[PDB]
Amino acid sequence: PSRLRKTRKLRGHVSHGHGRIGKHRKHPGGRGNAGGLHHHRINFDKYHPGYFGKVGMKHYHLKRNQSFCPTVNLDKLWTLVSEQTRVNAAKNKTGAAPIIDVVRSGYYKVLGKGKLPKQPVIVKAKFFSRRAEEKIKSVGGACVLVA
Amino acid sequence: GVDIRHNKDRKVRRKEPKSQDIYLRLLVKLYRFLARRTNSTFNQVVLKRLFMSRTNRPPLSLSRMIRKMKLPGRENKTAVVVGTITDDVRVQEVPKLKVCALRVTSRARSRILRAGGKILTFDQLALDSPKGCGTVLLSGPRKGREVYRHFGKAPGTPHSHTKPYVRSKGRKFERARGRRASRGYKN
Amino acid sequence: APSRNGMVLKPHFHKDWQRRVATWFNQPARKIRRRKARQAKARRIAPRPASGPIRPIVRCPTVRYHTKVRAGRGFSLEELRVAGIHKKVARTIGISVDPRRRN
Amino acid sequence: TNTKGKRRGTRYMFSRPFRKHGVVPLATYMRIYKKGDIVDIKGMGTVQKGMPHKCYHGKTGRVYNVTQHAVGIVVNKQVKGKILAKRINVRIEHIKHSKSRDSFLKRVKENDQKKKEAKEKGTWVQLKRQPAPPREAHFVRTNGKEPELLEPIPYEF
RNA sequence: GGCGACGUCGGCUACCCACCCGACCCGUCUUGAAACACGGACCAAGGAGUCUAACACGUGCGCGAGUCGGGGGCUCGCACGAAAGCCGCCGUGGCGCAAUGAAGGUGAAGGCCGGCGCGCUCGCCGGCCGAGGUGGGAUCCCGAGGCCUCUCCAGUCCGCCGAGGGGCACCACCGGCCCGUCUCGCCCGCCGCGCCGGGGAGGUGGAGCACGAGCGCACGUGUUAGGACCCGAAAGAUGGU
RNA sequence: GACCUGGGUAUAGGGGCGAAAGACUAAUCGAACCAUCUAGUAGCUGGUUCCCUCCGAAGUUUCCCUCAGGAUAGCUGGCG
RNA sequence: UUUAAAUGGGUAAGAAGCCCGGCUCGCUGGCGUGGAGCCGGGGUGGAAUGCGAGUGCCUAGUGGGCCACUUUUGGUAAGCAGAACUGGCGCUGCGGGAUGAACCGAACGCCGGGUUAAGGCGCCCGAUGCCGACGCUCAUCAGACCCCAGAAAAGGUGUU
RNA sequence: AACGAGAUUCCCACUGUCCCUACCUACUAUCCAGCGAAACCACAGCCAAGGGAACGGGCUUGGCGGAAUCAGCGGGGAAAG
RNA sequence: GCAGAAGGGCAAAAGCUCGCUUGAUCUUGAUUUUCAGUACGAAUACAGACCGUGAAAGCGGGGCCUCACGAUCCUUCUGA
RNA sequence: AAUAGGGAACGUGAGCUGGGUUUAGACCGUCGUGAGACAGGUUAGUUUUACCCUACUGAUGAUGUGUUGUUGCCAUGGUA
Ligand SMILES: O=C(c1ccc(-n2nnc3cccnc32)cc1)N(c1ncccc1Cl)[C@@H]1CCCNC1
Ligand SMILES: [Mg+2]
Ligand SMILES: [Mg+2]
Ligand SMILES: [Mg+2]
Ligand SMILES: [Mg+2]
Ligand SMILES: [Mg+2]
Repeated sequence: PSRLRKTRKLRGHVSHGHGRIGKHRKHPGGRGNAGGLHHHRINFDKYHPGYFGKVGMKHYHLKRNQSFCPTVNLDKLWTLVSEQTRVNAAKNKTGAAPIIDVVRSGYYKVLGKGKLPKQPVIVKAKFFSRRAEEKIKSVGGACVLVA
Repeated sequence: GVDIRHNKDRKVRRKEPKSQDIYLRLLVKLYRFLARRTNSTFNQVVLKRLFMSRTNRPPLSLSRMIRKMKLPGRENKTAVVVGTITDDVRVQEVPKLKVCALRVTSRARSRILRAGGKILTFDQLALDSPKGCGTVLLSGPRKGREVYRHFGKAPGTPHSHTKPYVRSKGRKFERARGRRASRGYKN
Repeated sequence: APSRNGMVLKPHFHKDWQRRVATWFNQPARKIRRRKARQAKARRIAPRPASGPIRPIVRCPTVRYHTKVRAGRGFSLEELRVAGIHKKVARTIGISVDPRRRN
Repeated sequence: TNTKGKRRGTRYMFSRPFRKHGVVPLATYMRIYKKGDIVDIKGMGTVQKGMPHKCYHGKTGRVYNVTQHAVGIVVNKQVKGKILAKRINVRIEHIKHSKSRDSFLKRVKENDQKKKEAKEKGTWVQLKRQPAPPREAHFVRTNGKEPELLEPIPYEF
């Protein structure tokens, strides 16, 4: 919207908002990232520490399918199921435990996080962290691995 | 002449809200009628939070609310929050707290009303309490955004903790000199 | 030219790109063109089915996707043999046949 | 240009002024500094091992760390655009106690027992100290004798 | 209270003139312009901070631990329809919800009580809970006491309320926890006893956790890359007369 | 006379040709002309079009093949 | 260099304190030690004077400066080259200095009244057109208001 | 030796190079008849001193000033290209 | 006299001789110095290891102190 | 008689002259491997416009005095 912007507001002022003295020309400090080593050093650093050099090993042709582990930590674990069951599987009779398999929801790994409630659970996942399964084997629940 | 000040004489705060929301303009006109007539402060704190921007009215989650109301002295009071209440899922059980806010979400107002709560907006609050007596006023974590963790001293000097802007968090992106002493120097 | 805190940038514009631009001012006009290429092909052939033949059941081949099931290309060539139908009447029955497939 | 060096403008200010050379007197080591004792810095020149910088010869700080032979002090070094709370590890010789807080610590302590002394006496004693008041109308005596006239002397070389 | 027409009364414009005082010619570089510094005879019209992408931040709107149909598909053969509407066993997918490590990989909860194995700085068990504490912290709650045509009989109230309690956001600190290395150390587990896994306590490195706040869209500002605010070379290169 | 002159033909741009001056090659030569790549790059000069209201500076630090420029801080404004 | 000024710089002038009482500790160790830590309890008026302060964000312009008293360095010296403190012009008119960037006043919406600042009061030119007061000085080159725009050594029975 | 629109010095003859200028003719210039451009141009045009970006035309203070003009003129316009 | 340029410092000593000797060793951080309040360099106090000396308290991680030196990429060697 | 010293954008180029300097040709000497350099030397080398205003020198003039003419006086300005 050309009304609201500045070049209507600054139409009549002779130097048009770029100084009488520097008088903005075309490219005074080199084009793009020019001089990251030499004269824009103080600006390339302090604001980008780490920018210059090798850091790691090469992995030629990495495939973005085998580092694929989407992760639920346990506080999102009861909301994969209908909440009509977690009240139903909490009726005082027995250890009526439902399965909660993350691998039909898009997750492969159960990471640890505190505050799981006090119902008995069985969880099918491909990967468990040792904080996570002791957060399940402390509520009277079990941890069934499958792939 | 008078002095040699550098001017802060023009205050810079909000006085009329920049949104053209005609429903918020019917809540400014209610409260700045009640701000200067209450001879108290709870309106004059609500009246300036209806001015504030979209960022400075952060989304207060449900579980911050039901934790700050379990303190000794907040047992049956009606919690007021300027901003939107979004529900959390990390908590399991929701009591029958009574709240009063703009724009509770669709899932939260199920979970409040099914457990027997009551939600309000700022027009059935005035009839209940012109003073706003017996409430707790809440606000969300206004420094919770990912913007505020870019902000610190400078992402280069000692004790930085500033999260410098890269286009992809990964290897060979800002990790070579400035981060480890074996290559170049360490901040 | 770099200033206070920001993003280092690599835009790929140093190559001359004002000749190889492809505006999509016809992406409606192709959708109304390839519905006519179906509607005058759905009635053109037959009460034979549109949307092609019967396609197989195929599981996706990576660690990322092997939990879900995809429509594939063709019956491998022993399903034609187990179900007992000749391999060159199968594509005029209306079943799609993929010759090089393993099972 | 001007040789940005440690120990530069210190021909006179890191040296014992006079007739005070030799080893240090041993009362400088038998001082007790605690976390919070306000101290100043006067660097000696016989103990080469910890003397702060010529910015700090004469600036008064406050202890935050004590070690087996040094004392961590936080001070305020004026930089160009602002000041900085800076922390310096100074040896034990290069400082001394600051007597700049004695005439607060004694005048609070005769404002404690002198508060409760006037509390059981029944008054409004006005313990707060006042600045030097203007001279109230005094009264002089010219006992017997009369004032001696004086007048400017003539010029001589 | 007073004075007065057929030519008079008021009033000025982008009007002329006379007078007094003031007044060097404008754009520009510059510490410095009226300059003996440069451009400018006059007049009309044209004539210069754009667009696309990317980002950052502020604001506005919708939804909100999610959000987004941008690409295809559906509707009759509709001008305005290259629109609009819908899809959801069209969510594939983007970005966010999970960080650290070179990499294999690993991946974020403590609290209170009681009972104990030399309670031995090590440690073992059940229970209740559940995001730890310190100091500030708007607001809200209790509030001794006071305040009305006569003193004793009571009601919703109001206003001033000393002190005290709970404490949002945040700010500083102390603790905790996750990952990378380092010092010290003893224990356990068995798809099978090994140059095997798991753990501990201290000290550091991390763009982390400590009840999540993001995505989409629009607008402004700024920076970059594109002819990039308009105008400007000596050149260079291919292909020809 | 190592003379002057008409027409025909030959030699073409890093090349022709020169009794030698870097002369001559269509008024163009210490590298011709025409067209495109190309609106080539410019830390450099020239310009940069409406009004009011509010605030209103800087020529210094550190570093750079930096000294006619840029980065960083300083100083300014807008938003809260 | 014994001494050692003026100006200058640092700190301090309370509850974030002070006192008493009690528990941790792997540190320290004759010693219920020392020192930190924490918990509870006690008392707000602690130099003057002035004022509302704190904190976050994004970022334009600038990176060629000069002048003045004062203190200084090179230089014979400069409207010269280089500094320190602070003010000023640049960005700023107006009154005065005849005229001027920078001096002396003084800072600006548009106006009507009154008064002063620095300065001036023969006439240009507003104001001494006062019976202004006291002394000096005569030039055949008189003298005549900071910066400031013409001067010395030396000399005179020119005159006090 | 010869030769040279080659360069330098002297001598003889000669002469307006000069002492020292003067006169005469032709074609202009000049004026009329007819036809009639460009260069250039902020505004324009008298001077002295002062200050000023240190050498003005325009400001200050002075000196002063008459229409419109022709033939010349080369001091100035720090002229014009 | 303290190796060398000066300034400061030093007397049962920081000097001069003697006797042992490897702390000129491994390791993680904090801070100071020019600073933009980056980096190299230098320096300061510490902490964990192993040692030296001394009878001992101690002192000692180079020179009595203020200078004696150098990134990314690349090469080389060593370490579990 | 005297052959005093000076200034006026180092008076004076739309007044002239080009001798030197100061372009391009060329020769020698010294320096340089070389291209070339040389307040060392020599020779050869295009000098543009006034018609604008002003200044000035001349020439008609102009106002004011009724038109007009003759004879005159002189404020001033030049100077031998
Ligand atoms: O004709 C000219 C002539 C003279 C002046 C200009 N100028 N100068 N500035 C000028 C600006 C605009 C127009 N012309 C201009 C042009 C040419 N000649 C000439 N004279 C001397 C040197 C050079 C030359 Cl070419 C010839 C040569 C032989 C003798 N006969 C005359
Ligand atoms: Mg700008
Ligand atoms: Mg500029
Ligand atoms: Mg001008
Ligand atoms: Mg070419
Ligand atoms: Mg006469």
